[PDB]
Amino acid sequence: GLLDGMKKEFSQLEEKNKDTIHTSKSGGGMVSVSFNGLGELVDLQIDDSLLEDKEAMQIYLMSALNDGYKAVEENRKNLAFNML
Amino acid sequence: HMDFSQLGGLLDGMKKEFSQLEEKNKDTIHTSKSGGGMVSVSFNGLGELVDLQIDDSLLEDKEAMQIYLMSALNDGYKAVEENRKNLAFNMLG
Amino acid sequence: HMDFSQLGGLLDGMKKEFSQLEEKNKDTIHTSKSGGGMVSVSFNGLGELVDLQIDDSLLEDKEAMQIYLMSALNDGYKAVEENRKNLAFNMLG
Amino acid sequence: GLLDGMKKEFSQLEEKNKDTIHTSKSGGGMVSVSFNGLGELVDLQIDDSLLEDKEAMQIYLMSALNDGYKAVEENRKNLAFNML
Repeated sequence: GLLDGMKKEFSQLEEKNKDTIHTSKSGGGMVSVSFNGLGELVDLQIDDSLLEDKEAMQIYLMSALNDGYKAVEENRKNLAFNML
Repeated sequence: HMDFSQLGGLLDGMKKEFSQLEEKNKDTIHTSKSGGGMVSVSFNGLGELVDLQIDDSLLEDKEAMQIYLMSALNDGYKAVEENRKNLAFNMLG
Repeated sequence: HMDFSQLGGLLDGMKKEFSQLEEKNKDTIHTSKSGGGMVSVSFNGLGELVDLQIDDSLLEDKEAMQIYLMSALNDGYKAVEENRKNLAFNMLG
Repeated sequence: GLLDGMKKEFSQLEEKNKDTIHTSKSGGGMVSVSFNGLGELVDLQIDDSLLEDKEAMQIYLMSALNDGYKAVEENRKNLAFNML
């Protein structure tokens, strides 16, 4: 009943989640990514300057993406911790 | 509608609540008497026996003393376990 | 039919299982490709991005590069989150 | 479903519990108490010698009773830990 009732409440935190957008940057702002509350990647932008250095570009891309996903996950976990 | 991260968060939250409740239980005293008050037992809310007092008069009748000890102790154990069942259902509720 | 001590034991057991599963998840690699294989992304089972490889040809067309990155990344995120939902339901099951 | 299914299984560990008896001793065996698997106190025995020293008697009684209850509780918790 507990877990099922919580499952029912997690669905309420969906129409909220789906609209909420969080942006993470890296490489001095040369990479920007945005995730919605559902964890969907809804924006990705790379400064042309980074095309000159693929290896750095890939590192900054991973940094920004992991920060954004970390935020989605922390939100999932923290809302669950509080609910019960 | 739940993913593994949410489940881990719920488990952590439940364990936090559980520990907070156990500390409160440990601080709660329940006293049971028998033998016209000649036996008194006290338990904490974990079910640990924390005090036990027997009237000197009962030292003259060990048979009665044992019966009254068992009566008070069982009343106390039943009471604490009923509280502990209630708390499990109510925490989940 | 459950008392507070049993609930605490269950919570502890579930947290042990949860941690064991998370360690296994962290060791599992999922790879998604897009752009005819010109983009490859790898996630672990926690959803951390652990590798990212882009063909040098895409450096000539950032518009395409971004589209193919987003496609592969979203495919990977969806896959890991589906696994993580499944695991929550199945652990409980 | 999990908690409810476990609740259903805890009831199976009742007809087993109710019959199983565990004995705890203290005061060099001058106190003996027995609990069943349900946590009911089903036996208590005090050596006549202890009637000569009520304070020691009460201490040994508490020692034996707490050891026996500890055993009941550890059993409850350990069977729950393993089940899920």
